[PDB]
Amino acid sequence: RVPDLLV
Amino acid sequence: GPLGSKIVRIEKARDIPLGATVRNEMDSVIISRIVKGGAAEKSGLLHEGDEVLEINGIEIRGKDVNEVFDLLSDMHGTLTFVLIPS
Repeated sequence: RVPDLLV
Repeated sequence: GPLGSKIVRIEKARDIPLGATVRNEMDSVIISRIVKGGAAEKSGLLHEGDEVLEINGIEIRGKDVNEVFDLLSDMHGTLTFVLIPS
């Protein structure tokens, strides 16, 4: 599982 | 540039994201999506799969995405990205 963060 | 990289500049406003999500792949930071309607898309200079090596001289490779979120959340002005294209 891999976290996708918005920048 | 190093590792076959490229330099792109993009303007960032205070407290408004550029419109790009990032994920860690091994020790790297990768652009996972270009948000429709955001500055990153309109710029046409950031693309999904791009690896972020540097931002404003700060080494992004080797950083957890949460630390990258923190860095950009308070950045503004002309951002200089060092990128490896997909």
